[PDB]
Amino acid sequence: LRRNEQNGAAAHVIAEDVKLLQFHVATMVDNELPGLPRAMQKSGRPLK
Amino acid sequence: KNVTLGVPRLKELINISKKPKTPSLTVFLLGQSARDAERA
Amino acid sequence: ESRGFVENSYLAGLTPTEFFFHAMGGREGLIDTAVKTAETGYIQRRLI
Amino acid sequence: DGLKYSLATGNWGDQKKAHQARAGVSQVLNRLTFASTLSHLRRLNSPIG
Amino acid sequence: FIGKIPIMLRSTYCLLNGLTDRDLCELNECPLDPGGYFIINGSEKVLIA
DNA sequence: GTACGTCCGGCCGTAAATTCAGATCTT
RNA sequence: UUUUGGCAUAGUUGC
DNA sequence: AAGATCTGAATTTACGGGCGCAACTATGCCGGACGTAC
Repeated sequence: LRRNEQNGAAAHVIAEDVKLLQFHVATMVDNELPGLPRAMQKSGRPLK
Repeated sequence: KNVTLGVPRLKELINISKKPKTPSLTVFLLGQSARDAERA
Repeated sequence: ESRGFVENSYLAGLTPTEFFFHAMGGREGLIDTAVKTAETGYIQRRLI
Repeated sequence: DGLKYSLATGNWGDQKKAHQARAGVSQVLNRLTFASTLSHLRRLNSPIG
Repeated sequence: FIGKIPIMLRSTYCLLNGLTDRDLCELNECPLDPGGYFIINGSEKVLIA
């Protein structure tokens, strides 16, 4: 997202980046909530 | 009769619950109905 | 004897039906021991 | 490998979906005494469900 | 070829099928061993019913 | 030319939310 | 000349 | 008087918890891409 704003990229991809960043921080503090699916570590195991 | 006791009842007493398993009223009588089975 | 009144003493030994009903009776002792251990500490830790 | 893993770990179902897989079906055989081996081989497990 | 299937010991396709106790001793296999388990990575695995 | 092979990219208790009867306003 | 260590699981078992 | 509104009071999903510790075991996260050798 930083290089998007440095380039001045499009808005829809920036919104998708904000969406994914929101999901990543939310599952970094709390990888359990009645929202998006859980985060896995690419090894078929949820993150703590 | 059959009344809940033991650790379920102790649970409910400490875990104060709106739904007793066996709620009851040990209700007493004072007139002649206390001794008269018919009036009781 | 049909509904599980065993009439022999342990000295005399139980019959097959009597033995099976006695095993059924002792199974509840084992299970309620297990659930007592399951509730060990929980009430106590809540109280303390 | 697919059978092998499932028998090596006892997780049954899709390997990648092992989060919701039934576990403990396959167990290392208990070789402590012959009676224990026979008892383990003739064993039934009732899941909670 | 499509893969490899683990073989329960002393089944109809294990090499110890219908072998006399002498031959089991020659292969260093206990004739009283009941079988009914798989060998996965050398570990004896039994499937609980 | 061919393949390999190994180095890089993908239960129960709250608690919120939905529907029904006074009440002041509106008419 | 003074080190040492996988983490999270799943199963089994003791009181 | 009538109404519409409309604002406080009865019914449905939905997290979120779920014995002290011991002891032992056994198992675990690729496929394109690029070169080099033969």
